[PDB]
Amino acid sequence: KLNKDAENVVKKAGIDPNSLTDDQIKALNKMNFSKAAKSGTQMTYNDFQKIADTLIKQDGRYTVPFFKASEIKNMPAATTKDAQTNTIEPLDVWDSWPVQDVRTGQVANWNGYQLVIAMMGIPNQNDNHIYLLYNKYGDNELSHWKNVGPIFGYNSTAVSQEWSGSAVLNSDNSIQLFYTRVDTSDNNTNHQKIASATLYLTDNNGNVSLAQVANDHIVFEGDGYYYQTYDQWKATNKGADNIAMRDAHVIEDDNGDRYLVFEASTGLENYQGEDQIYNWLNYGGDDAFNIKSLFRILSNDDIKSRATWANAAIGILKLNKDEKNPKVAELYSPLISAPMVSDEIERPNVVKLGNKYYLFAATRLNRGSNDDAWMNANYAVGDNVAMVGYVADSLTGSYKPLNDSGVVLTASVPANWRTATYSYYAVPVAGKDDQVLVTSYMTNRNGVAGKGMDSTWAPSFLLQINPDNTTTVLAKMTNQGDWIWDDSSENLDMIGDLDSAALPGERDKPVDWDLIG
Ligand SMILES: [Ca+2]
Ligand SMILES: [Ca+2]
Ligand SMILES: [Ca+2]
Repeated sequence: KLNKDAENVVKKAGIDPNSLTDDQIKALNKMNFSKAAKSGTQMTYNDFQKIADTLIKQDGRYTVPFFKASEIKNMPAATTKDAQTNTIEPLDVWDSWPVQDVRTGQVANWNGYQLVIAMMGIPNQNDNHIYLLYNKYGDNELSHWKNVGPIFGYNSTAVSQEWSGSAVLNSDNSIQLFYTRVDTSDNNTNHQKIASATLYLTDNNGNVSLAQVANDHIVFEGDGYYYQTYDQWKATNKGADNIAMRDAHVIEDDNGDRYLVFEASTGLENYQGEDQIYNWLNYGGDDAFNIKSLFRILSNDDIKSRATWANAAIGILKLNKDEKNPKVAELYSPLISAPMVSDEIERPNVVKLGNKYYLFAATRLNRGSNDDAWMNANYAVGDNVAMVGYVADSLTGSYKPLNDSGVVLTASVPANWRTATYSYYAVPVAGKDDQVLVTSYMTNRNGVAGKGMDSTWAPSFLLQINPDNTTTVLAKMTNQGDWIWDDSSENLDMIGDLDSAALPGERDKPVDWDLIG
């Protein structure tokens, strides 16, 4: 027998109570219909489903543009002396970020150079380290980039790794780097910590060198209430829980505060668990959608499991005033969270446009709980990646999803093609308040697209940011690896179509199942 709340929602859904099984009835009687939202905004089960639906539709407003596949090359600077082996090798290059102006997010001009920090490593090896690259500011040629080498030096190992973050210019023209320090000494686990160091560079006759790395230290690795700690994860992980404490994005607000916006999972404030399946807030559709979703969740062990472990978070904390030796001043509740919905939302990024703050992130939809949604994405397109987006009136204020569901970009080609992309990272555009340039890496790692095909820098493309909290992808593309949009940067030749996006035979190529899930 249904309680009265369960009975209310069943009738509003326009389904007959007698058609419900005993297992279904007892599920509805567990439902918690009155949990007050924690601070911030959730990607709900309905939001996730709409994002995937939009991806399946391949609507030109949100689809990542087709890139002309003939044009795609390995990045010369990704052939470099490897941080671990100490030998010159052609490396995968993936997650990358430019040094930016801490206030505006514009790509910084350091003594006439643009500077990018990048994850690189040998395909099919555990080789995760970051490298500093440079080129003349405004230069548009992939091949003019040069690799200064690994920030943390040669003779490195997989026991201590560097994953992604951000970088800005300090007031004295040194660089403050935020990155992910990963310690794998505890049984090879990816123990992630947000770290920071100051980089001192020098410039001699067209060459930029890394003179010194100072003040390298851990900033934050979770508190337990707002964000999940390594100990918490380890306490309950049997192989189904993600661990995330990474991808820290530094930005300074109008009030002179530096913040980190970062990737994590929620803590005890609103923790993962089987109870989240029974928190009505997490669903976010009408009654009929919500009930159908509950029943689907319960009918599949995988989905139930995923829902039980899902609690991705985009966090924020305020740093203290020391530019070069940052520590946490205040922790806040996540800006965005996805309890029940996804256990992985990465590369959070904030861009200020006018008086608004746009929060973007990359995600692979196959890390969400709704297996039907992401498998349908894979079936329709051959990939499940997206960029999501929100907007707020202040850096810490309430973020509202863009384009209804939060969808911003959707995958347009199969994951194992040369022109597949991930790790979308938007950079503002000089003298434009309604556009950002979307950068990404191209070709998925570890040789999945074929012989000699390394992860490289994608051509970048403009995304228009509209005043009504929507976005529109524009048919404006650059060369590979362009971080700076201007009137010199357009290269319309790079834009492909559904056909030219593919090398010969890729349309009929066998799917890489491990890759797409
Ligand atoms: Ca060294
Ligand atoms: Ca989790
Ligand atoms: Ca450019």
